[PDB]
Amino acid sequence: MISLIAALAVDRVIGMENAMPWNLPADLAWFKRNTLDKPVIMGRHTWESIGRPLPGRKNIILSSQPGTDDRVTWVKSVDEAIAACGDVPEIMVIGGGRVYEQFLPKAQKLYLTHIDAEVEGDTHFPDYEPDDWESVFSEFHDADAQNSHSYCFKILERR
Amino acid sequence: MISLIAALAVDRVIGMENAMPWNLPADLAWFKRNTLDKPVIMGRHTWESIGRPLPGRKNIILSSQPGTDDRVTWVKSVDEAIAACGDVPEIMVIGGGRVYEQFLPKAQKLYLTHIDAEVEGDTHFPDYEPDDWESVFSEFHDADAQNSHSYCFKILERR
Ligand SMILES: CN(Cc1cnc2nc(N)nc(N)c2n1)c1ccc(C(=O)N[C@@H](CCC(=O)O)C(=O)O)cc1
Ligand SMILES: CN(Cc1cnc2nc(N)nc(N)c2n1)c1ccc(C(=O)N[C@@H](CCC(=O)O)C(=O)O)cc1
Ligand SMILES: [Ca+2]
Ligand SMILES: [Cl-]
Ligand SMILES: [Cl-]
Repeated sequence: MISLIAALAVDRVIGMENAMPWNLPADLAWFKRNTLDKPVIMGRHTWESIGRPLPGRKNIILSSQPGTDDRVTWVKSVDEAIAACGDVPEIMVIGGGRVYEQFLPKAQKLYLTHIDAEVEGDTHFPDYEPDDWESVFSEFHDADAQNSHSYCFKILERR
Repeated sequence: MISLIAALAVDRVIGMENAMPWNLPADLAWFKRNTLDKPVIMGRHTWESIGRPLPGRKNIILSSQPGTDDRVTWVKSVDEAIAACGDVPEIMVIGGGRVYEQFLPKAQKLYLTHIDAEVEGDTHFPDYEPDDWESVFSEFHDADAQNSHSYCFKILERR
């Protein structure tokens, strides 16, 4: 089962290359709880933004360029990223844009962090008709001393 | 001697009601570099924002209210925060606003991070007289894959 996880600003703006203008350790904890122990698919700008392999996860990099690092699996296509994963029950695709675009039609679940931030951007999360998907979980949180902005956690299941 | 270390958005903004909306790991590695093995003074609201005691430095909390944690030294005056530091060549003030205001006139050195972020803030760094300080180091950097905004590092020494 392929799942997408993403953190979206207002209008569905996503990162392109530079780090997003927010501080949300609570989203990073939600990211780790829901990816640990699973294989992760990412694109190359995602890679470098992390800057190291995620521990306790199988790191798969889908790119046309080439394997700088030995600690991660370098794949050139959709299908080879799929296979690199094995027979697991849940595959996490963690971004960026292009990567989302390519896995979504294949995807069964959406983990989304909806953040109350107005950011300028070219890239947006692919359009998904929330009518072809069921909200299974929704929880809002207010900004605080550690979290820069309000946020919403959401789980959607492809109906 | 005493030194102040601060991050400042445009117009000298140093604090919002919630977490600052930037992600600047560069700034934290500059902060640790410059504060390691020195005593740090802070106010309470900065302590609660860090979450724990900073590693490798002596933690001083400047507060009229009494202590919640055994791992740090709590002080109720500027002169007991000094005395508690001992015989160290340089004492680090770390914020927030009112702490910097009390310590300003005693400070000999400023380690400043200028961030190109336009934010409404709560608290501001005190107004200093720029003709009274000499820049002895400047370094600019653009936003990147890990840092949300451009910034510049400066050290100023009192003329
Ligand atoms: C830039 N990047 C991509 C990233 C960031 N937040 C997202 N948030 C969501 N919800 N979804 C994504 N796909 C997402 N991806 C990062 C950067 C750091 C960490 C990381 O350091 N995560 C630690 C948890 C935090 C910490 O160790 O400092 C983890 O083990 O997963 C993860 C992703
Ligand atoms: C809210 N806070 C106050 C803070 C933040 N940025 C600053 N930036 C500067 N230049 N000056 C300050 N006084 C400043 N103060 C923080 C929060 C986290 C850390 C912190 O975790 N720092 C690690 C470095 C980062 C990593 O190891 O997570 C450390 O050893 O100093 C320090 C200060
Ligand atoms: Ca100079
Ligand atoms: Cl990417
Ligand atoms: Cl404070």
